[PDB]
This record gives sequence, structure tokens and C-alpha cells, in this order.
Amino acid sequence: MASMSVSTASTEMSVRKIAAHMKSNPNAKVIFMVGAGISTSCGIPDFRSPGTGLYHNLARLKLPYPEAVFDVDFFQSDPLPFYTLAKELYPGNFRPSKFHYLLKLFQDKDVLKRVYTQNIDTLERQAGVKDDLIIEAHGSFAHCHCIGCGKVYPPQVFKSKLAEHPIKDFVKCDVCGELVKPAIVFFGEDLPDSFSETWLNDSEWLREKITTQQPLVIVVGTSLAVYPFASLPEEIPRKVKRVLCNLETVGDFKANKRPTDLIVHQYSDEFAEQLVEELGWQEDFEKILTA
Amino acid sequence: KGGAKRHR
Ligand SMILES: Nc1ncnc2c1ncn2[C@@H]1O[C@H](COP(=O)(O)OP(=O)(O)OC[C@H]2O[C@@H](O)[C@H](O)[C@@H]2O)[C@@H](O)[C@H]1O
Ligand SMILES: [Cl-]
Ligand SMILES: [Zn+2]
Repeated sequence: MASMSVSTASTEMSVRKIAAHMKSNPNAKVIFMVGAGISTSCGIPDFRSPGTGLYHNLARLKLPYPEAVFDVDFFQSDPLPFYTLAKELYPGNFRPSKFHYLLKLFQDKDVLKRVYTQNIDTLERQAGVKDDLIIEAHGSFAHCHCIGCGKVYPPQVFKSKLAEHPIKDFVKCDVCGELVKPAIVFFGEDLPDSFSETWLNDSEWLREKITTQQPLVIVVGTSLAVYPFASLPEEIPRKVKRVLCNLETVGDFKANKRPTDLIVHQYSDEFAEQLVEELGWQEDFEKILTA
Repeated sequence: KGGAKRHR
């Protein structure tokens, strides 16, 4: 988990402000919005990166372009690339990062309102974050469903096929015969109802806090290039302080910056280390990491 | 509700 700063520039002062805000608003909570950047330190291979075995396996299987692996039409025409990706990225193959544990720490301190994640690694949940506080915007491998009729299936049959050599005779629905796949949201598919429903509730929650425990929304490791998830930042109340911890300034933080926006160019794990330091929760955090 | 998963 060892981390280092992205550059010679120190982000400790910027992180100090966050800790200061939380110290001034002790009964406040934080909403996190996270992306693939928070799992990079976990060693998860990026399917879009030529340096990975996953990318080359997909290329050899004749996948047209990386994101076609998450395309419904392509999947129906050829499920092998996706099965191949699922074998390598199946939840449980990796371990949570220091940042994932930070979410658990905030939960323990009761300062976590919600974590909206567009990742499908389920690492927030694996790290101990409670189901009620997690919004897996793009689904997960916890359930499987028929892409045709929607019949639900336990995730085990699909997972069992990933261990066969070679992978063939893909899982089909016992009702309509169409392909069954993990409950992951593919491009072109709608997100689970809980996404919009919970954001509707947390949006009112945010606004009501403004008029008095001022909240904080921290966006971490996401390029904000996938909608509707990417619409969340701009929908945050102007009177609610936004924080962006990302190697680059992206999305609404770039297009329409706000006076109170706090941008922190830092690795998520280093950010976690620094924030825990400024909050003085090193002891409790150390316990979690060693647990 | 936002629509289907997509870019842009
Ligand atoms: N250790 C890190 N700490 C902070 N930010 C990081 C880190 N590593 C990467 N980042 C930043 O996190 C962002 C990650 O962007 P993406 O890789 O595009 O991922 P994400 O936005 O979450 O998108 C997922 C994408 O993966 C596919 O599921 C789907 O194709 C989709 O386009 C980038 O803006 C990058 O600068
Ligand atoms: Cl509350
Ligand atoms: Zn079916």
C-alpha cells in the first residue's frame, strides 16, 4: 500500500483545509463519488492499456476496441471476450487499497453519508463499507440476470464457467434461452433504479444541510466521462463545497469551476494517508490496515 | 433519470 506524492509539490496544505472543514462541522458527513483511479494501486489491469495481458488477450480474441467488451450487441454476437475479462477481473481476485479502507474508517467515525462508485470491482464492499452506504452505479458480479427476460440467477453458475478450459457453451437462460451475464451495467443499458433514487434523496439531504454540519462532497479518481454518473458533480448544490482528488482536473471541475471548489492533484492512496494524518485518526486507521 | 450508460 506504500505510496508517494505525485510530484514535488506538497498537497498537505490543501488536504489540511478538508480536515479543517470536518473539524469545524463535527456532526457533518461526506459523500464520495469515485472511479477507477482508486483501484489502480490494487493492481487491477486496465483493459484499455496495451501493457496488460488482458488487453492483448481481448485483442487476440478479435475484440474491435476495448469498450466493446461492455457492449450488449457485441456480447450477444460474441460473449467470449467478456467472459475472458470476467475471469481476470472477478471480484475477490484483488484486495482493497488504503483509500478503500479510508471509506471504512469514515464509516466507523460515522462521517460517511454515501459512496457512489462507478467501479465494478466491489472493493468498497470488500473493504467493509456497509450495503446501505454504497451505490454501485454500474452494478456488480453479486447477481446474474438474463439479458432477455430478466430472470435472476445466482452468480455461481457464471463464475464456475470461468474456470473451464477452454471457456465455451456460455450460460443461457432456462426460460427464454438468451445469454445470462453478471449484473454489470453495459454501455447502452440503464443504471439500477437505486442510483437515481438515492441521489434524489441525498440531493435533498445536501440542500437541507446548507440551511443548517455543512456537508462535503469528495470526487476521487474518476475522469467523469461516463454518463449519467458524470452528471452528479454539476448537480451538487453550489453552496456545498466540492473537492476533487484526481491526477487531472476533469469534468465540471474543469468546465465550470466554482469559487469554493478545492482541487487536489494527488494519488488517492497518498491523499488518504495525508487526510488521515490531518484528522488525527492514524491510530484507528492503522488498526484497520493491520486488521 | 439520466438515460443509458454512455460517453458525453
Ligand atoms: N491513483 C490515482 N489517484 C487519483 N486519480 C487517479 C489515479 N489513477 C488514475 N487517476 C485518475 O482517475 C481517472 C480514471 O479514469 P478512467 O480510467 O477513465 O476511469 P473511470 O472514469 O472511472 O472510468 C471507467 C471507464 O472504465 C470502463 O469501465 C468504462 O469504459 C469507462 O469508460 C483519470 O481521470 C485519472 O487521471
Ligand atoms: Cl445525518
Ligand atoms: Zn430469459
